[PDB]
Amino acid sequence: GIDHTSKQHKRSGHRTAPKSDNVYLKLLVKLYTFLARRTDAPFNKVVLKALFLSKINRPPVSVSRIARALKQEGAANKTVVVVGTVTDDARIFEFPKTTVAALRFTAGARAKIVKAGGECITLDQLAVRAPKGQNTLILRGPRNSREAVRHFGMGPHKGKAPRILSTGRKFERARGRRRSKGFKV
Amino acid sequence: SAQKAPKWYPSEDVAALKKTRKAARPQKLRASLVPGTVLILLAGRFRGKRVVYLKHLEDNTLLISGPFKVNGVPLRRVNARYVIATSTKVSVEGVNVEKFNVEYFAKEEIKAERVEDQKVVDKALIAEIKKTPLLKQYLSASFSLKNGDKPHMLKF
Amino acid sequence: PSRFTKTRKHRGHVSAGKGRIGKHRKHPGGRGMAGGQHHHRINMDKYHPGYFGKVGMRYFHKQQAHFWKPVLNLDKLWTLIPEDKRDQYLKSASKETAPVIDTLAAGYGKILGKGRIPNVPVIVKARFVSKLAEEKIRAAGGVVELIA
Amino acid sequence: ASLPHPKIVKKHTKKFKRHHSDRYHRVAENWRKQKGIDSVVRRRFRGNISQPKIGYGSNKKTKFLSPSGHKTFLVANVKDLETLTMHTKTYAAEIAHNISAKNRVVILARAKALGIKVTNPKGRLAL
RNA sequence: AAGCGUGUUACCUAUACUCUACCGUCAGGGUUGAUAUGAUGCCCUGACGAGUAGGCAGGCGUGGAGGUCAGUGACGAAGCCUAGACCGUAAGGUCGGGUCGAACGGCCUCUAGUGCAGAUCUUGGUGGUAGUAGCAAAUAUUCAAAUGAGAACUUUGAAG
RNA sequence: ACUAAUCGAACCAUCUAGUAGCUGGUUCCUGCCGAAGUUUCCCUCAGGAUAGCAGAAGCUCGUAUCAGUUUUAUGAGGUA
RNA sequence: GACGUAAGUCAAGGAUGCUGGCAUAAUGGUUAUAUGCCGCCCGUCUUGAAACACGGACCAAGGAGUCUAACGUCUAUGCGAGUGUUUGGGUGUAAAACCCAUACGCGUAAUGAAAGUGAACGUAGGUUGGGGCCUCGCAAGAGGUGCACAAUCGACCGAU
RNA sequence: AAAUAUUGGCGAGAGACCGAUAGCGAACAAGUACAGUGAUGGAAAGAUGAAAAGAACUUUGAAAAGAGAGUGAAAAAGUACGUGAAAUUGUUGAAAGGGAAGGGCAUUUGAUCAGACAGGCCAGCAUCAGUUUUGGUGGCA
Ligand SMILES: [Mg+2]
Ligand SMILES: [Mg+2]
Ligand SMILES: [Mg+2]
Ligand SMILES: [Mg+2]
Ligand SMILES: [Mg+2]
Ligand SMILES: [Mg+2]
Ligand SMILES: [Mg+2]
Ligand SMILES: [Mg+2]
Ligand SMILES: [Mg+2]
Ligand SMILES: [Mg+2]
Ligand SMILES: [Mg+2]
Ligand SMILES: [Mg+2]
Ligand SMILES: [Mg+2]
Ligand SMILES: [Mg+2]
Ligand SMILES: [Mg+2]
Ligand SMILES: [Mg+2]
Ligand SMILES: [Mg+2]
Ligand SMILES: [Mg+2]
Ligand SMILES: [Mg+2]
Ligand SMILES: [Mg+2]
Ligand SMILES: [Mg+2]
Ligand SMILES: [Mg+2]
Ligand SMILES: [Mg+2]
Ligand SMILES: [Mg+2]
Ligand SMILES: [Mg+2]
Ligand SMILES: [Mg+2]
Ligand SMILES: [Mg+2]
Ligand SMILES: [Mg+2]
Ligand SMILES: [Mg+2]
Ligand SMILES: [Mg+2]
Ligand SMILES: [Mg+2]
Ligand SMILES: [Mg+2]
Ligand SMILES: [Mg+2]
Ligand SMILES: [Mg+2]
Ligand SMILES: [Mg+2]
Ligand SMILES: [Mg+2]
Ligand SMILES: [Mg+2]
Ligand SMILES: [Mg+2]
Ligand SMILES: [Mg+2]
Ligand SMILES: [Mg+2]
Ligand SMILES: [Mg+2]
Repeated sequence: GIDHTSKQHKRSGHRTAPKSDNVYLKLLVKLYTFLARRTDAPFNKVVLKALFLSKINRPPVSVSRIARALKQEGAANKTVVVVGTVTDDARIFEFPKTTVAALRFTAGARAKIVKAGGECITLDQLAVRAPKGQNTLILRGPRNSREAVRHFGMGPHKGKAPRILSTGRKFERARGRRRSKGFKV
Repeated sequence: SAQKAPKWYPSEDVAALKKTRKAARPQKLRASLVPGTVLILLAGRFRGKRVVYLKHLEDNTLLISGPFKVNGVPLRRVNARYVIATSTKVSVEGVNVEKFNVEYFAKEEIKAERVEDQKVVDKALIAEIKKTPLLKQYLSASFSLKNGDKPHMLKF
Repeated sequence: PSRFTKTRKHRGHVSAGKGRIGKHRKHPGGRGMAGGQHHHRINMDKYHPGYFGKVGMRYFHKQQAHFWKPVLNLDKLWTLIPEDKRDQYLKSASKETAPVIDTLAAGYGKILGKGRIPNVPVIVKARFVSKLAEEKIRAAGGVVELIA
Repeated sequence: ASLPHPKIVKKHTKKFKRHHSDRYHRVAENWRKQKGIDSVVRRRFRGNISQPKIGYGSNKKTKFLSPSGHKTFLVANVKDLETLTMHTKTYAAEIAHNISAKNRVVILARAKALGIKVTNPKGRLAL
């Protein structure tokens, strides 16, 4: 017998592969597995782990988010890398001429980047031209901005959204939510 | 198809053995096993017969001939672990023994030259036996364990 | 599909994952929303505060078509122009030829001022506007035209 | 013969019969795991039957090997048999149970000419 | 003393400890200029393995469905029987013999009225009990002949 | 008491698969992890909700804010 | 690593060498039996079951978490500030497949009981961390930039 | 009037439905047989063979029937009819049995059975490596 200090036979709790059965994503994982192992560049290990993520773990990255990151000092000429979907954003009116490598582009995002003078490439093209991720800038979309995150941590005084179907008056704006009706939160 | 197929197949390559480091070194015999010693055969056809040890052959066997005229055991090999080395010894520095080796006893009526080799070694061996009294009777008699014999305490 | 369900894995096991002590019953706590004030009160106050009681004044015979007023922010205001036509207005930010945007035909009631439109004059036909949305349209050289 | 293989250790040569399968006819010999609260077999009391577990798993170097060193591949015709043309030292063909007598004659003569071992070269013969 | 108190050794044996092998699990890694084509593959290293209620995972089996094997079969399909053989830790799979007579499988997927020892479960069938308990209220039967394969019991005669 | 072997409210059919916090049963294998009978509230005490214990999915990172342990220093306590 | 001047040898990152018998029921497997030791009847409720608790005489077949409306979390897929062809219409090899307009649902705006109002002082802020990237470095590191995310102080919108 | 409804009636076409304890209660002389005063309740029950070719004829028996013979691809299909399981039973053979029987580990005995000659089976010895056990003796503090 052994006085076990930790739980035995514990899985790491991290994805070692994508749950997706997309054959082309498996080829991207196959390419970046080799790069993460045959290079010491930390960029390849980050990209390989990002290729495993689920859909909510890779939120879309706006072209406006891409353009704001290119306003950083000394970042005006870097290859923006988005392991996920790059969406369009009409609220911006000045996009720069830069190169974006992404897993997926929307039709509007591809049009806006190309029209500005830039170029849209895939992750395998990124690997050929930047094997160690030279002059790259990984961008991640907002993960806690999901609508399900609103209801996480519900409870008194927590200030979270209740899980509700119909909103308005007569739907949870009474006893428990105001001092004139019993108590508040 | 009754059974579909193996999706890929295992290679039928016969891999070579790794280089083993087991060098063959010569056997060390017991100090009690010296040429001329009288031995008691513990098994085989000649169970319990007293024989004369002559030479240590290259297959690690013992070359013995407890004289054929004395007890009927001819020139032959015995395993060292299947004999008991007694304290009785006969002087054998007069016996032509170099002619016998592993190739002499290769199995494949009696061969004519084998009885002649026996008739030469016994003459030079029986002559030494007749010096010390009663060894001819000792070598013609078979060893046996009797009621009250404790081999763990018997000093042969 | 049925073959992927835990019911298939519970075959051979006595209680089907419901326990030997608990002994899965019909309706142990009542049916539906039973006991929301009595034995399910803690769950109600924790996760649905405001459920019990009354809130403000009633509205007999409410027609939601009265209150139809889709809001549009200024950052999406230029999306009402088709994109091929849009660029030649962004260039030459000039009066005497300014795009006329009927926000009603696009299905909007009130123009709001989230802001930062380009510096191009724009003619906005809106049923309603916020004060700040009016300030930013006039700052760009345009004007808000009230319609009905 | 076949490829050289290590000595095959079965690790449990006895069938894992179900508890009380000799007591009652209605209980089949097919293994089922006792799930009773008081079950002595489930509780692993001394003197009771051994339940199957992963410790009895065969060596992967000799798992699925027949005593002759071949893995068995079930064949139903000449085309199925000729799959094993280059794999005669790792695989022995076994003719399917529903193969007619005349077709077994053709399969055996083809397997003899290709040097393929046949596990059951005696089914449906005039002997 | 083979009892009690105390002391000294030797000895016995747990699924415990040490070493090794094998299985599985977990972790950390290696592996692409023919890896000398399985990259959820091959391989290296280390640790670990009790379990009700319960959770998850990988698989076995059944009815039907799309595809494929130009799969099996009246020269015998399916079924059933078989202290005959083989494979799998197992769910099970495969084969030989007998019986039989018309359909039935492997693989990739789809789908469910999909797996039984229990529910005083349902329906049907069969046991031990067991040639047993019993066939004992109503007073009562007997003889001969006939008929018949066969008469305690039918018919007739006689008697009671 | 009797009211067709039915009577402290007959029988038949339907509503009706009436409800049941209660009893019984709940059907293949292997692998890994692995409990609770405790908190608060309830016409609550054979029940439930809640928190706790447990599994699964993981995510962000890569040796740390750490620890059912001690030491050093400084508090607190009113039991033997 | 060891020995040897060296070649080379070795017990140094896991057994080799020599010899005999049999080549079949000899070893082995399966089965029946015998012997040594062990082994209480399962399922169930229970703190506790072999129980003098309950169900079960036997066998075959049937037999129990399903479907639907709405929904939470998670995952896969398509598209993406949009999305959803299938109410309908067109078409058809005809309940299939293929094509499509206008609406509508949800989302893109909130807040207030309501009348209403309605989201940039700033490089969409400041501070502390933060993967990755860039520059200088043999490296250790230093500096710059710092997405997601965490904490905090602000700013804006609605209510008071 | 039309677009709407339709577990009844009539006529059709279908099915990732059920396949004789299932599917309607009813695949069949089924709302039948039967039960109840009545209202009502309400089953079980499909399959020889391609064709009856449904066994002429002989023999034993009172007869049923048996034994032959014959028909048939088959009578291991004989209307007690496709196949023909289990419970339970008869015969034969084998085994064991002092107040249960059954089972686990191991082996004896009996029975039965698979494969291999271009290494298969069981062993013996020597020199080593790993893990141990039991001795003998030496030199030091
Ligand atoms: Mg369980
Ligand atoms: Mg059960
Ligand atoms: Mg239960
Ligand atoms: Mg109350
Ligand atoms: Mg086995
Ligand atoms: Mg217990
Ligand atoms: Mg004693
Ligand atoms: Mg376990
Ligand atoms: Mg079905
Ligand atoms: Mg058949
Ligand atoms: Mg037929
Ligand atoms: Mg069912
Ligand atoms: Mg049953
Ligand atoms: Mg009697
Ligand atoms: Mg009488
Ligand atoms: Mg009444
Ligand atoms: Mg019910
Ligand atoms: Mg009821
Ligand atoms: Mg555990
Ligand atoms: Mg936990
Ligand atoms: Mg006190
Ligand atoms: Mg005992
Ligand atoms: Mg109870
Ligand atoms: Mg009790
Ligand atoms: Mg019990
Ligand atoms: Mg009870
Ligand atoms: Mg009973
Ligand atoms: Mg019963
Ligand atoms: Mg069944
Ligand atoms: Mg369609
Ligand atoms: Mg709505
Ligand atoms: Mg029926
Ligand atoms: Mg009557
Ligand atoms: Mg029938
Ligand atoms: Mg037949
Ligand atoms: Mg038959
Ligand atoms: Mg027949
Ligand atoms: Mg029959
Ligand atoms: Mg039987
Ligand atoms: Mg026994
Ligand atoms: Mg035996």
